[PDB]
Parts: sequence; structure tokens; C-alpha cells
Amino acid sequence: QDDPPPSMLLLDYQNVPGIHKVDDVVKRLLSLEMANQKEKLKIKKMQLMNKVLENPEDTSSLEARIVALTVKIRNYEEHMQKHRKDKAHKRFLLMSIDQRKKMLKNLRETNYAVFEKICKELGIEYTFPPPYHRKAHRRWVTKKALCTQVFREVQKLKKQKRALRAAAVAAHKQG
Amino acid sequence: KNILKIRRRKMNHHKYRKLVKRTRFLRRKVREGRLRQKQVKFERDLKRIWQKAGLKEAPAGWQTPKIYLKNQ
Amino acid sequence: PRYELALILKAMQRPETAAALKRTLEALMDRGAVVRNLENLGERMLPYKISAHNQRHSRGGYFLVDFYAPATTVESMMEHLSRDIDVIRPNIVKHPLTQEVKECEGIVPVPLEEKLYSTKKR
RNA sequence: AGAGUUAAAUUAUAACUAAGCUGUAAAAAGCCCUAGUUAAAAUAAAAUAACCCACGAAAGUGACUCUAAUAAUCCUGACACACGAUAGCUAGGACCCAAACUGGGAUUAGAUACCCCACUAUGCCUAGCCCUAAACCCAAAUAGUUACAUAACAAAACUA
RNA sequence: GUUUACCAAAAACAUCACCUCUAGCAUUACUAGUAUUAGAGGCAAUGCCUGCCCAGUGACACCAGUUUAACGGCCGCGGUAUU
Ligand SMILES: [Mg+2]
Ligand SMILES: [Mg+2]
Ligand SMILES: [Mg+2]
Ligand SMILES: [Mg+2]
Ligand SMILES: [Mg+2]
Ligand SMILES: [Mg+2]
Ligand SMILES: [Mg+2]
Ligand SMILES: [Mg+2]
Ligand SMILES: [Mg+2]
Ligand SMILES: [Mg+2]
Ligand SMILES: [Mg+2]
Ligand SMILES: [Mg+2]
Ligand SMILES: [Mg+2]
Ligand SMILES: [Mg+2]
Ligand SMILES: [Mg+2]
Ligand SMILES: [Mg+2]
Ligand SMILES: [Mg+2]
Ligand SMILES: [Mg+2]
Ligand SMILES: [Mg+2]
Ligand SMILES: [Mg+2]
Ligand SMILES: [Mg+2]
Ligand SMILES: [Mg+2]
Ligand SMILES: [Mg+2]
Ligand SMILES: [Mg+2]
Ligand SMILES: [Mg+2]
Ligand SMILES: [Mg+2]
Ligand SMILES: [Mg+2]
Ligand SMILES: [Mg+2]
Repeated sequence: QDDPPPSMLLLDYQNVPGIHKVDDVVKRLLSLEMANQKEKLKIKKMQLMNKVLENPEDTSSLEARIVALTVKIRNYEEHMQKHRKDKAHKRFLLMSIDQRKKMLKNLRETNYAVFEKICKELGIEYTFPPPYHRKAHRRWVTKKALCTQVFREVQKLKKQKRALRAAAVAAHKQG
Repeated sequence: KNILKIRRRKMNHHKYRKLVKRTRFLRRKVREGRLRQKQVKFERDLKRIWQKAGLKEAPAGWQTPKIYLKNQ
Repeated sequence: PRYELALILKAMQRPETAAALKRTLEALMDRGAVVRNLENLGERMLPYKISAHNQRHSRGGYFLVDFYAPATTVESMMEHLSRDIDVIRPNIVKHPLTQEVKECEGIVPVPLEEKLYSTKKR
């Protein structure tokens, strides 16, 4: 997890001349210690866009939108741990995840090289949508587990019978 | 107007609720009996899979837990 | 100024009021907040008899402390002020100067709503 | 969604005075450990502002302060996922007030109703369920037009 | 699981669970513990529930009044829809 120092000198007063010559009181007032969560969100967004993207000026690009939604998703996840019952924020986070996944699918379809780098840098694992979305009930789960175990036992027994036959024929061909 | 159909549906629902209240325990007995047959049918369907797969006995470590006779 | 504390101290003598203000400002500074200004609004009659710390207060001195504090130290200062027996009712709010005044344009003449019903002859 | 606070009223609680108080079209029952005034914690709810029409996807939300925060460089789209008013269930807590049920008192031929009194579940907090409404603005979503043109009423007729 | 060693091993008792009451506390039990605790009891896991009553006798209140998951009780007579 990123650790922005409390004296980060937020971007609204970071790119101005003569900021390091000011006294500690003004530096602390203009730093992140006296700032709210929005300033830290801006700092994280710029830090991520400077290191993951190649053209920070192009905000309309899919890779820019994905990294813009990434910080919002992380902020929503941070809020969720403190607020378990916040259904509105849970819905916001779940829909932001879906939007990010749709944009990732579009980026994978359009430019694969950028998609791979974005996924590798952001740690996002893109999974293909599973066909036939179904609610796995108890009967189906039990029957599927039974079928898998039966198939494994049948193949194990057939492999053992094959080994026994191979040993018998090897013993018989010698004498 | 539409109040006639609304009242007809209201009367039907009220009569159904009264019938359910009067025959509650018979309905519970019927539901339990049908769940018993449902569980038995599921057990036999699971048994038939390994019967037709060639296995003479159910796979080791298999219990076939009850899924319809669970308590409230 | 970022935050504004509307301190309502118990009506007491000058040295006691000075000591209470000194300790309150020291508590504010200990939390990592620099203090901009302190304005005394004068000792007035309370609009209603505030009951606090098992004492019925009819008078009180009003003070206004504006400062810059992190968003996480507001409740800690509120908790500290809640247990102080020389404080009648402490309250920390956002400073009104933070919100820039918006252009009060004035009354816009809203016409009566038409086309609300069909043109069928009654 | 969390944390903190209470202006009005009411009440557990004390003091003075007085005998009724409450109750309805009229009565009866009930309480006379009653009623009025002066002080009074805890719980519940949040007068005017609101002739305002905002926020949220909907349900829903208007006593105050603080923190977090209200997706999509924005088409439609499920049986998939997440929510989902009141009521009800489970465990713990609170209980001023209201009240299903219940027990009395009225009225009635009958009144297991409307009327009055007392009280319970419940409405209140945490967690877990339940997933239903005239969940209706009975008018699907997305970008539009005022061309042709009144079954009737109602919120006018229509395009892709 | 236990019980009438020596005619009865159980449908009896106990039992987890669920309900009541009795107790704000120190040097031998309870207990070197403190009400989510410890005793005096009822019925028996779990699931659906446990409907009415303080008229009598008890127990709290030293009188009213409260108690039935306290001891216990929860109706007659006569005619009627077409036999
Ligand atoms: Mg019918
Ligand atoms: Mg809450
Ligand atoms: Mg109380
Ligand atoms: Mg009377
Ligand atoms: Mg209000
Ligand atoms: Mg939006
Ligand atoms: Mg869609
Ligand atoms: Mg409820
Ligand atoms: Mg109650
Ligand atoms: Mg009442
Ligand atoms: Mg009655
Ligand atoms: Mg619901
Ligand atoms: Mg509605
Ligand atoms: Mg409809
Ligand atoms: Mg649609
Ligand atoms: Mg006509
Ligand atoms: Mg045995
Ligand atoms: Mg023995
Ligand atoms: Mg014997
Ligand atoms: Mg023996
Ligand atoms: Mg035996
Ligand atoms: Mg024997
Ligand atoms: Mg027994
Ligand atoms: Mg029980
Ligand atoms: Mg039983
Ligand atoms: Mg009984
Ligand atoms: Mg008695
Ligand atoms: Mg009695």
C-alpha cells in the first residue's frame, strides 16, 4: 500500500516557486497533515498516473480512465472496512468494479500491449466472463462433487487395472 | 369498477389464509412427506451415477448429506 | 481559518477564565493544531439554563477560537472538552470564511406554468 | 454510513395547595400512590422554517456538529450480483409515549366493531434473517418532433 | 449411562437443552469463588408450540395487590336451517 508522507506538499501548492523557502508553519499548513481525504486522493491519482501511464496529458484514454477509477475503487474499499453496513457505498464500489472490468475488456480488445502493462502494474487479474451464469444450489454442488469423485475413482481403477495387465503380460512374455 | 376485481381477489386471499390456518398441521405433514420423497429421490439419483459408472460401492469419503430435511 | 470552536466557558473570575483558556489552547496545540486567533464575544446571559456537569448554568462567557487542525483530531478535542467541568457547551464547526460567498443573483421571474391540461372544451 | 450534542413536550422522582382527575353527543368504568404549580435525569420523536422541491438507482431522507462520501469521457441489456418501505422472526439491551391482542365500561336484539379506560407483542439500539406493498406518478430505458391527428376519461398526439 | 448385591435392568432415574425461584457476599463447605455466579427445584436434546384463570390453598407483600414453566381447575338447561 502507498504511504504518502504527511508533509507531501499537495499539488495545489507543490508546483509554485519559492515553496521550500517558507517557514515550517506555512509548510505544515500547506502539507497533507492539515488536508482532507480529497487531497490525498489527488496525490495518489497523480502518483499512479505518473508511474503507470506514458502520456499523463491524455486523460480521455482508456488507460487513463482505468487508473482514474482505480483510486476511487481503492478509496471505496478503504471506506468499506470502516463502514460495513454502508449499502450505498457497497453498491458504488461494486458498480465501479464492473465499469473498470468493462473498460479493461475494451482495452484488451483494442490494444493488448497497453492492457498487459496496465494489468501488471495495477495488480488487476482480468478473468473472462463465465458463460451460463447460474446460482449453484446445494443439489447441483453435491451432484457435481459426486460426479468428480466418481470420475477420479473410475480413472484410478482403470489405471491400476492397466498396470496390473502390463505387469502380467511382462511376466508371461519372459517365462 | 376495478374495486370489484380487487374485492374478489381480497376474498379469495382471505379464504385461502383461513384454509391454511385451519389445515396448517396437515399441510406441514404433507410437506414433510414430500420432502422425504425428495431426499430419497436425490439419494437414488446419486446412487445411480456410480451404479452406471461401473463402481460397485460409493466413493470413499462420500456421505451424501441431507439437503432438504434441514432444520429451521 | 479552517475550524472554529465556539467555546462557552462557565462565568468565573478573570484569573480562572485565563487559566481555563490557557489549558484549552494547550490541549488544542497538543493535538497538532496551530491556533489562528481567539476572540472574546463577552459574557452574556444564556438564552436558556444549560445543565452541565451536575450544575445549572445561567450565565457564561463566549469565546471563538479559529485554527487549522487535521480532520482526525476534531473528535479527540471534542471528547477532551466534554469532560472539562469549566466548559458549558463546546462546539467545533467549519469556519464560515472557508465557504466563499456565492453571487446572490436575486429573484428570477418565474412564469406561471402552462400546458398542464389538455385543450378539451369543458 | 459512523462518532458526538439537545430546544419544546412528557415521565420516574420531592415540596405546597386543593379535591376530584381522566373520560364522551350523553354516560359508565378507571385512578383517588389523584390533580395544579415549582425543580427533574433516562427513552422516543424531531413545532415554524416547508407558499421550499433538493439529494439518492429505488425504497427513503428535511433538530444540530464532525469524518468518509454520492460510479461510468455517460446507449439498451438478464433467470448473474448488490439493495429493497412497513410488518414479522432470532439473540442481547432500552421502554417516556402510542398500540395489535386481551380485560373491563358504554351502545345495540346481538357488538367477540366503531366510542372511553388499563396493559402486552411491537414501534426504539446492535448483529443476523425474512425480500413483500395501491414498491402507483398504475405512463420502461436511451436521443428526439409539434408534422398527420381529439373512441371516451385521464397526464396531448407521436418517432428511431 | 445408572438403578431394586439375592425373583423385577425397564416404558423407571439421570441426561445435554429450556424454565423458575433464593442470595450484593471473605478467611475450613459453598469458595480461596462474586449474578455470563452459586444453591433449592420442574420438564427433558433438537423442530412446531406451550391457549384461559388468583375464584380457593400456598409464596412475596407483614393490610390492598402480584403470581400458575405454583399447588390446581378450564360448564349446564331447552328449541331451532329440510327428517
Ligand atoms: Mg372466490
Ligand atoms: Mg447505525
Ligand atoms: Mg425510566
Ligand atoms: Mg365512576
Ligand atoms: Mg424538530
Ligand atoms: Mg453520477
Ligand atoms: Mg446497462
Ligand atoms: Mg422490526
Ligand atoms: Mg412494550
Ligand atoms: Mg396508553
Ligand atoms: Mg370489550
Ligand atoms: Mg425489508
Ligand atoms: Mg412509494
Ligand atoms: Mg405496475
Ligand atoms: Mg429497462
Ligand atoms: Mg363527446
Ligand atoms: Mg444403555
Ligand atoms: Mg451410584
Ligand atoms: Mg433383582
Ligand atoms: Mg448393579
Ligand atoms: Mg438393560
Ligand atoms: Mg435381572
Ligand atoms: Mg424420565
Ligand atoms: Mg425455547
Ligand atoms: Mg420437548
Ligand atoms: Mg400451561
Ligand atoms: Mg392467589
Ligand atoms: Mg388475589
